Amino acid sequence: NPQWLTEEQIKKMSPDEQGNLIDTYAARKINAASDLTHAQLRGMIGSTAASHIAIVNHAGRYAINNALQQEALSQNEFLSLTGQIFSNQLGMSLADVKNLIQNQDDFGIDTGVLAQILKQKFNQPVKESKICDLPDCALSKQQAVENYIGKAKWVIVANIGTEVFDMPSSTHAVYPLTRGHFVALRRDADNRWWYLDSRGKNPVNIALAIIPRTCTLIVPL
Amino acid sequence: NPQWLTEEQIKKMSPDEQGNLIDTYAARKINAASDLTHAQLRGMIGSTAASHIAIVNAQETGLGHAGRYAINNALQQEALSQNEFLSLTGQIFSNQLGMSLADVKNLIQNQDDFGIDTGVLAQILKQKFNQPVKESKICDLPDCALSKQQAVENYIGKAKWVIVANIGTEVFDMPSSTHAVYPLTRGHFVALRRDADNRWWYLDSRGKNPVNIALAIIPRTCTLIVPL
Amino acid sequence: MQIFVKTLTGKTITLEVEPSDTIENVKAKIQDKEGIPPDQQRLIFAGKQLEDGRTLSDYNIQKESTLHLVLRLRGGMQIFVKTLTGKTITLEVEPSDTIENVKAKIQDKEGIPPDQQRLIFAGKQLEDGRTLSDYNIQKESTLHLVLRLR
Repeated sequence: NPQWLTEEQIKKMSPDEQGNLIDTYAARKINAASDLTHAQLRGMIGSTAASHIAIVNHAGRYAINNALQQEALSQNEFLSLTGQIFSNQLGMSLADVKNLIQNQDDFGIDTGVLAQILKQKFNQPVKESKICDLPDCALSKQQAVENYIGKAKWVIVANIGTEVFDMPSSTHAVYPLTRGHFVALRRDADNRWWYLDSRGKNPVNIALAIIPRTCTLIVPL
Repeated sequence: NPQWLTEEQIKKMSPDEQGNLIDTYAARKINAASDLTHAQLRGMIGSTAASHIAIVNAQETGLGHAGRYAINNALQQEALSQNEFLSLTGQIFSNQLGMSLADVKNLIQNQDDFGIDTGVLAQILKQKFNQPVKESKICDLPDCALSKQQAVENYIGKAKWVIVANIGTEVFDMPSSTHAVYPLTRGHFVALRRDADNRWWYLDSRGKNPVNIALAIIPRTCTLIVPL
Repeated sequence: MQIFVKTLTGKTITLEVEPSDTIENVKAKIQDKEGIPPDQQRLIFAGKQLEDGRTLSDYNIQKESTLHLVLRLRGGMQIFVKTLTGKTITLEVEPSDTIENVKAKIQDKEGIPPDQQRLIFAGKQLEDGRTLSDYNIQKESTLHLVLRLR
């Protein structure tokens, strides 16, 4: 059905129509690609000009730095603050905390950890919600996400779920939103949002409605 | 041994064949689930377009008020508020069981010891809603042995709801249209509501969603309350 | 000595008892006859609720006395799950639930896949194939949820 959709047709669609394409066809199969090609997704890109916004370049720490557009949080800081949280709040023997953290094959992907680091270190409280749980998301995904974000200049997106989503890329390859992955978006002076994936090469300008509706949105207050 | 029964095989069974699986295998062990898996039980689910039917009352933390939730779920409205429910229960204990007003007060405020039965529910439905009811265990219905589905349909007749009480020691695994199993626990009330397509929807206040099942899926030892 | 036990539905049964029988043994006789467990029974005599450790003679119950039975249907058990965002989740469970089914219940409420959940209680990570009872998790216990990926 979507195989006959052209890049030009998609470029002419509204944000909500483009988001319906993401939420319906952008998920990969188990051993096959999604139902949207690189060129079709390229139709969801707004401006193709070069921004003052950059990918700063463990996905959670990269998302914080990209959201703030600086090397705010080193990796050693991220790991030590995580340890403080785990031992104080989980009642673990601190030795067990050590087993959970250093198990490199079992690294953490927890939005509560990010929120506590953001408040403790940057005195930046946040709120979060899955996009699909936002009020009147069904009337318009773009409007509900805009209303939730308000005047904030950055957001962080987390894919807590079982699906892998292909997403627009401003370069040659597709950099999908993988399971448990964190990314960031940064707002510029013209009210355009730029998607910052630490595994990609360049920022890409997309409508807020392109974010998959099951993802969790983290927003500074 | 049911371990080799597939979801597809179970879906191809008739209502009575599926109900025989419930009455033979759905009871949980003391410290383990029943002999039917979530995927096997999913084979008993009919429609999943549950949009005209709702769980009006979910179970609140700490409160043995399932008798009230079952009434509201059966009638699909906030028919009985919490204070109306507690006040009418208190009247029954004082007027019919001769309990003093001080002891009625302790019965109402003692949340951990509170609980009522099908006789209390029948009295509430008659006094407040002028709705008389009848009740019977499914296994006591006549000719239940010739067909459980037909016996339950015949008893229910034209009614659009039934209330089910699981009196006994057993916990029954039941079909669920979501990721987890929501069993019918011991000493509990649930309801079922009939829609305009003649489909029945199982409503547990301790569950997540309505689920469309055959009447023959209700465990046969449960007591059925039916409006006249 | 015969006594009678009457419900609000009108059903009446007869029991053979001694004045020395405990309320507890009377409930067990009712269970033997009717299948109703003691925790689902409330017995009333002369407007008073009877307690398990006393005897029929403590309440002056005599031959041909009538006791009132009102069943107590309040099944169900609840536990709490706390996340690192400060959110507390309430779950409907059975003592026999596996940790696996508890993670499915969290998925139904929050959308979090089970393979991304780690549950902790009494400072320890819980394994999927053990039950709440195995871990001595009682009603209104609190577990901690932490999210991790393969």
